[PDB]
Amino acid sequence: ASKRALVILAKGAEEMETVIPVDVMRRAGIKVTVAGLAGKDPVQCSRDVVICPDASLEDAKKEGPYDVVVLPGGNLGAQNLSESAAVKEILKEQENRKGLIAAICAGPTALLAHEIGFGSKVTTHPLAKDKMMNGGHYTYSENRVEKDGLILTSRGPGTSFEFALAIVEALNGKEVAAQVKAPLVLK
Amino acid sequence: ASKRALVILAKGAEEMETVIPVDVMRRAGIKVTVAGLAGKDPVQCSRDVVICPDASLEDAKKEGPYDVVVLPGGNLGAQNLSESAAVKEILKEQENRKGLIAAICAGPTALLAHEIGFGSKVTTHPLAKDKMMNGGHYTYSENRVEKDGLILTSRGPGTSFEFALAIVEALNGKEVAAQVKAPLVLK
Amino acid sequence: ASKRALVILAKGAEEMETVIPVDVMRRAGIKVTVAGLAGKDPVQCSRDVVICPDASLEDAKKEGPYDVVVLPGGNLGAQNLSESAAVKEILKEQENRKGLIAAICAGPTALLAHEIGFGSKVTTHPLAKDKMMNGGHYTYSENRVEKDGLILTSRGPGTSFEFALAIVEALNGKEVAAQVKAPLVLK
Amino acid sequence: ASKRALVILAKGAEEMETVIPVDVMRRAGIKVTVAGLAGKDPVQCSRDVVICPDASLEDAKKEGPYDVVVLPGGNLGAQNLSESAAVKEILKEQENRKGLIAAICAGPTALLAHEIGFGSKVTTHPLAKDKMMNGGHYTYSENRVEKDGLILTSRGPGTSFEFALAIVEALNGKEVAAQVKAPLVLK
Amino acid sequence: ASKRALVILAKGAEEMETVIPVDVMRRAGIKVTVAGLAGKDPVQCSRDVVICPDASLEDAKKEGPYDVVVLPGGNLGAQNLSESAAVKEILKEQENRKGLIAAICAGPTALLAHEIGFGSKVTTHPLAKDKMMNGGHYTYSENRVEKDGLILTSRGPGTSFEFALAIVEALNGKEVAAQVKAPLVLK
Amino acid sequence: ASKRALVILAKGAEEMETVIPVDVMRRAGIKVTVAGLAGKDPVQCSRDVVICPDASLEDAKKEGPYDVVVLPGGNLGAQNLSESAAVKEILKEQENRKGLIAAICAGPTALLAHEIGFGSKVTTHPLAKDKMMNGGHYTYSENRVEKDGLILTSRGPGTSFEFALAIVEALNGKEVAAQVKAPLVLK
Amino acid sequence: MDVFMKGLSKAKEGVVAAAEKTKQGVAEAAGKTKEGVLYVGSKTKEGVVHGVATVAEKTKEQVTNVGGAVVTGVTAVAQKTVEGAGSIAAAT
Repeated sequence: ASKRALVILAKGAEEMETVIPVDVMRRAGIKVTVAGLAGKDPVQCSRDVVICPDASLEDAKKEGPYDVVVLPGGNLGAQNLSESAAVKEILKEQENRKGLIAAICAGPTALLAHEIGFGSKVTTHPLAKDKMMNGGHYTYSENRVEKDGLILTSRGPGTSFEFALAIVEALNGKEVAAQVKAPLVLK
Repeated sequence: ASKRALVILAKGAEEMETVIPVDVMRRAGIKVTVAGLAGKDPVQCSRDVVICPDASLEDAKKEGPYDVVVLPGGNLGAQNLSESAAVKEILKEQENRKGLIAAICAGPTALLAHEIGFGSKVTTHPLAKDKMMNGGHYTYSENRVEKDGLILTSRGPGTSFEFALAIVEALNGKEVAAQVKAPLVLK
Repeated sequence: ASKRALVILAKGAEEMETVIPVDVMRRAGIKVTVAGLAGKDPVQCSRDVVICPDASLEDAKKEGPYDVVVLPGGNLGAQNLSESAAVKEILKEQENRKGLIAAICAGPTALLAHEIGFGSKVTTHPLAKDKMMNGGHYTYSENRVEKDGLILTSRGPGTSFEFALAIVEALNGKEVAAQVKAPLVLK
Repeated sequence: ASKRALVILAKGAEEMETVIPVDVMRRAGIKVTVAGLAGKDPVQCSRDVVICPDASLEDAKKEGPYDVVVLPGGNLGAQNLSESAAVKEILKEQENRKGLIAAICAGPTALLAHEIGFGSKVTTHPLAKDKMMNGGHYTYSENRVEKDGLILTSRGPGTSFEFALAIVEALNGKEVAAQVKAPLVLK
Repeated sequence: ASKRALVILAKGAEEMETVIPVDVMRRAGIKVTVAGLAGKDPVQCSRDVVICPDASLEDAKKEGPYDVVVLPGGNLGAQNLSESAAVKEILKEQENRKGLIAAICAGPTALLAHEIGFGSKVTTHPLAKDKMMNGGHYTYSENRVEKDGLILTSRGPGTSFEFALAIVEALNGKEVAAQVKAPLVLK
Repeated sequence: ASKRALVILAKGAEEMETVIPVDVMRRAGIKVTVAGLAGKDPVQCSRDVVICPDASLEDAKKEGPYDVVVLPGGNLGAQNLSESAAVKEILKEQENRKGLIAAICAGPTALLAHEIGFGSKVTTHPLAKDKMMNGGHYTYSENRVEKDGLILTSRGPGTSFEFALAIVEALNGKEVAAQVKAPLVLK
Repeated sequence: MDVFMKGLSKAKEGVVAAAEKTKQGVAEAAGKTKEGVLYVGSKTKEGVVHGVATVAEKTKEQVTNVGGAVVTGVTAVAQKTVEGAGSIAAAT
């Protein structure tokens, strides 16, 4: 019985931080739903890669709960997540049910916006540290991937594979992660 | 005056090997056209990421020539490239005009199919070595990225960033590549 | 040329996943050879139904090529297919000549064992998903029948008719499949 | 102490209507004896699947009585059952001892031939209705599976699973049937 | 109550990219403050047109907030904006309060200098693309006017009217923009 | 030895019709004198842009003659030019020496006021046609730019670039105009 | 054709062409700062006595394929030093 992941895809999302986790997680046997924040419409990403979501967040939410909620980054992407009442509701409820929340690059800033996982050790893109640390509601980490309980964060496009494999490990265990990793030809 | 890249996107393409180069190249100030092999229709990739091309290859070809032609991998993706007469024409002409051809993972196998760059030092995914070396029309390399003249090859999803940055370096020079690399937080 | 099918029958094969496709395909006017993996000997199936093959795989191979190679499931059956060098050779060659390969239930796991059709969208028995997805060499599907290019997969005894009719449709076209289906009294 | 089933296997029997009930019943923990109508010899079925019986009907009869007697269909198969005095004796005695008799497709026509269960609600293959209704010794039913007392009938290859599971339910109860059904991946 | 615009006028500013937006915006009923970067002193522009600011940036800042902050271009003008700590503060705060920022020609390069609106789709003068794309902190656009959320950019003197009217549309709506446009005798 | 242009700047002048020609002409290597009609004092334009003239008209006149005399528009600006005896003298003398006179928008109305270039084909702002055609001393034109001998006219803010480039062509030739125009990014 | 104005017209396009090179240069190595005044777990003082001693991998392996291309300048020069030899029949 498969684990399930919700990836929330907003306009201006970093497409590498979206696609790498979706792909990697699918390789791990996770049932991934790519949910369009503002509906089923194709989503223009930060570098104009246009991705068609599997459904609207509206509809995806109804098929929940998910074993992980994944927030890709991108400055605008993260801003869009940060402004969404629907996202707030989903994260609050995920935190409540003791489900995993994973955010990369600027993605973690949406956690701050929705008052998620305060007190957690977190990392972000270097550029996003300022925003994330506004209010001192987290302790900051320089690790490529950071996991503090059910709050999993990572730094940027260049940490996307590590982030994704950390999610696999969290959901499916080390052995599965190792299996999936092998053919990726990581360094 | 921008350098220009054509990325040929076929059904069954590895979406990470597609998106990473497009994104990275766009960060470098390259004008990238994502061209759908069989038209303007959305393209279902190897792990069901659905990418909307900027145009059909038909139409993209008319706006050429391009400073690089990029072949993503994926088993089916590469098979589809290998079977296309249009792709053959494009690669022959690119080789002819002394333009760069870059192929990743299974992607290089399309080079073999269309009799492109015979005698070149190449790398591929380890899994694709057998197919690539059928006939001994190349010398094989274990390097993460291989560049032999105007034939640039790479190994897999895990080498995608390196592949993309090698293309940036080839088109735009070392300094640009380094600039683009910096915020990616690569290891 | 009637179309021709090779059904590879190993000890421990699920007899329903063997017999249903053979029968249904024969109803479609396909010339079916039931080939015993380890010879002409009667084959004891998973539930002790004993089936006499038409010939050894050795001999059947010599009368090829076949328009489809069919792998029945059953855990032990599939293990036996997975361990056979002869099967590996047949599947490699079938993939090469652009012939159809069809596998049901645990059957698809032999594809993994022999490195057949990597990158393909596949389904399996729910129980066999874990094994099939080991290494992330496929994308997994929940559809009762899955066809991605020349890789056709299905889920279990209860999908056998659908699997068989999908093979008929692939070989003989929609109209023939519909004809064959009608008197089967399916739901 | 296991429940026991006799499956009478005649030349020209529909192999799917034979194998599905044998397999399914064995999954239910029923002791199934596949009895060759004219001995222990391998039996050529309607679509040339060749099945080795467990024993002759002669010998199987001696190990009786059985909780169910199963008649597979197939036009010739059913004709062969219809002409057998041994079959008549077995059905008469089973009806007498208030044991279950189950017949699928053309199979029920043997009931008519041996004057078994007259006055019963029955189904058959659509094609066999006319022959079955000859004399008006039954009332006809369009249900996929029909059970009227100890006379259980069904329609065709496509109803074989339902027929078999109805037998399981009759012998072993609903809970067992549900257990057996689960891994069959029925729709 | 009027909408309000701050136009920051630095030595070496392109006078046409200053005057056109000020004029056009004033025609739209916007209250425009032309604020001298280094005080109330007359400002020598790129082509030696000398413009007297309405006040110092110091004083203008005190009368904020503004519905838009406008950065004219000119190489030296933009350099001067890029070097001002006061400008940094103003842009940071404008981005923060979800106010519009509009920059033309070389003007957008000040956005880069002060780390404003990273991840935004932007255009610039062709000549300024290199500088703007340093670090890949934006996606580049060839459109005459580009608006991505609260980041509005344009290309040069020849796009000034379009730029200005886009600001009018953003502040005052389409109908007002159309009214203002009509008597401009644009083609 | 550079060509020379006199731009007469009056209170209420349209600042876009002033600045665009001054800037564009300076880009063409023309020595432009911005002469304040009422002295060296800063001039408040139609939309409150305040421009400091290079000198008084008095002083500019002493450095004449000029290869072109340019009359910006603006309704009050043009009224002011129309009422000036000094302007009359300058235009009469320019017409006499067979020098170019260029007027934009309402600017041409000053030609009428001072009885300059009667019988010429002219354009004006649509709004100013009535005033200009009072007496039938011109033939009216709908062209964006009109040149009839040494009388060059244009229509409005939206034609300012075309007007200015027509002056450049008249003074400095086609090649110079093309050089200047290219980086203006006109439509 | 005129001895060096072949390369004094072709050089004019290492000036049309190679213009867009250091133009990037300036255009792009001026904001080190940006992420500067920021802290990144990519430099911890083994990415110095390591994170420096591995950017040899990509810079190392230019000159397998520029085996020829910094040596094809040791192709085309001393054949002007045989438009030296045939010339000291004449020069001297």
